[PDB]
Amino acid sequence: LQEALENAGRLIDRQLQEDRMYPDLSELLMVSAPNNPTVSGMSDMDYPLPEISSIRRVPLPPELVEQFGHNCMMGVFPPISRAWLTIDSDIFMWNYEDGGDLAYFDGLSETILAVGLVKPKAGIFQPHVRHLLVLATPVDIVILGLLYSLPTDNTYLLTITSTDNGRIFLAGKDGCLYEVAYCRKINHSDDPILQIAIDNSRNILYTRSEKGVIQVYDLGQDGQGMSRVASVSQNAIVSAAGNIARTIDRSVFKPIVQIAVIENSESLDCQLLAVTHAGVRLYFSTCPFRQPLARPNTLTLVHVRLPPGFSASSTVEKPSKVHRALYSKGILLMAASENEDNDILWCVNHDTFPFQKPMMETQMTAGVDGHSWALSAIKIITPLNKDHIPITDSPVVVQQHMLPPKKFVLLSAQGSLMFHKLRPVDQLRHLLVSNVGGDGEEIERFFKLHQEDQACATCLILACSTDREVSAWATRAFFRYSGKHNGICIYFSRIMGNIWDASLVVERAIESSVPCQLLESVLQELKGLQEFLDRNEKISLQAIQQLVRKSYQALALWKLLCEHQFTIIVAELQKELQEQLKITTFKDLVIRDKELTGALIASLINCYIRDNAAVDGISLHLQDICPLLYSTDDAICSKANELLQRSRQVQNKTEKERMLRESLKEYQKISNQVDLSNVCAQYRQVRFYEGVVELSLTAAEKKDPAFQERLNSYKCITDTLQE
Repeated sequence: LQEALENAGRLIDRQLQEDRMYPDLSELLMVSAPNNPTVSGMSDMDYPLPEISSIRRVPLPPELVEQFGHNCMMGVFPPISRAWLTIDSDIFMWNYEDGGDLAYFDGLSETILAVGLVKPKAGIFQPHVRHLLVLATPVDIVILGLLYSLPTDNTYLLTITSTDNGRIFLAGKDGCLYEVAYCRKINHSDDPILQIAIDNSRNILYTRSEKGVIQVYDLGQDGQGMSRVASVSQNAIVSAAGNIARTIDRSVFKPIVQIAVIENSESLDCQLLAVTHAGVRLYFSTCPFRQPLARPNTLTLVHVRLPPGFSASSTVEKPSKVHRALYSKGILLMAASENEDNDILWCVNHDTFPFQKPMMETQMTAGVDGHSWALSAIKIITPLNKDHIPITDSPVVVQQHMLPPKKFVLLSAQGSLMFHKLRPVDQLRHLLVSNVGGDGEEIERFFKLHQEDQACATCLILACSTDREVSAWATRAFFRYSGKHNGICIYFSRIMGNIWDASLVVERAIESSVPCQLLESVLQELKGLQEFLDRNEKISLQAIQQLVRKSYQALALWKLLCEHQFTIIVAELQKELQEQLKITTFKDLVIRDKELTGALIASLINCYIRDNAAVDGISLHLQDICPLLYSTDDAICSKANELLQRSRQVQNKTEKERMLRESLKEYQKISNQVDLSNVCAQYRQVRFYEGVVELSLTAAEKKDPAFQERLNSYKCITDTLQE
């Protein structure tokens, strides 16, 4: 049945490689090079269930509202989870999660011009501070740890933005972009700059002037360069977008209300997004395509994607005068101005269709109260997988079984709103709870919108949870809507992830690749899957179930090895098997290998008994949790080996007699199977030739009750007699 185990290995590798190659953002936009830009959002299939179901409104505390009634700058600090508000430098930071932890501050003069939160340089600062507050006033800028001040020569700063490595950049009505070095200010240069965006992965800084001019600045690989790469006028952007569109009025391309950074985890080819009013997304590339290490050279426009309302067949109203936007992991959240007081929130995402080569998105509109001032967001790699690991980041459905939903906070005058993006598993849970049971009409549409394999993987994520009502409903939905076989394969591949093709050892001395807590979480998920399978294509499915059980036992063995001294267990082994372990995978160890598991078990038991401890506990545990990798034969072999190793002491002569006799009795029933020529060596080493003769006689009498093999066994008796 090793072929059935081997066959399911290609089935797991198929679904693992299927979720290994996914289209990039540039590929999703159907662009091929920065010389032929493409336009989407109008082909009636660009924009064909609750995208978010979390509306938690925490009102602004009345102490702040009373002062608000009497500047009105606002903002949020997601790293510290304390939203702030400003009424003439009376800056109070309240905890937007529950409306608490008021932090009044009105020490210096009024009329602050900019507020920023900076993660400080880890080198030179007191350890008790975790963040920095940078307040900009017309006379000077004060930096306060959570110190001293720096004067600005009458420059009206408007925005402050921090890099990941602690560099603070300010901009304002002076037209120049400044940096605070900590102290001094340095100018990196009629048009006020309103926004500064930071690309932390590729170290690219963007700006967005009042007229609309976007300037790309290159920080370099080090992050300290700050050289202007490009400077594109707004008219150039409008003309380029018109030429790419050729059928769209240019009034939607101007003005530009937001610029966002497209992270290296989302695209290797597109590095900037420009959101203009009426919700128009202009995709800008600053570096050559598919070159992760190429620094920016010019700011070019490669794609023009339209909002949902632009399509001829679309009945959705277009967004109107959007003033805030964010783009995170393919999710666009933009705030349109319905009135002076109310607002509309647009959520556009393609997490439902992550593999379609042309971009396929879904949109949601949510009416809220309060003008928006701050809308913000709250893999295991091995050398044997470096060439197969997808570089950027996995989609949502790949890691939805273990990743929490992405959380966002929208702050207005009335109060903060907390929401999170529903994972497909969350949408299925909402459908199951909203429906009476685990079947009906909304579940069928969920399993039809996603593929049957992906939908069954999501259903297994919900059904292997170990509350009971949702688990039973998810199990019924899984069994009601070969699709189940592919869903099981995909879910098992997503549980294992990048560990199935990964080596169980990464050099450093020699330690386990997977951390203990991650391994335990994977083990619990696999235990849930195995319990699901036990409670409930037949030959292939049974082979895959056996593979799941075998891999669960292997993972339990790996976890218990990590609990013990993994370095000692791996080191105390023959060099050939260690080198084989270097370039073998979990797939090969579970399936192809049948020697390294026993070697690891033997090393673990030897380490346990070299501590002068009874083996009866660890042997019982191994037999309980690894029946396939550890049989009763291994148990009696371990007991006899323990007796032989602990009988190498000269405390008493009569003590040796009973111990060696019982060890020989254990060896009598195991002489046929393992180590006939191995244990006789130590038997003669402990001066028990009488035992060697008896053991070899037992081997001759039981192994060959043929003639040639019995004579071969008697040759051992002759060799011992002559020894």
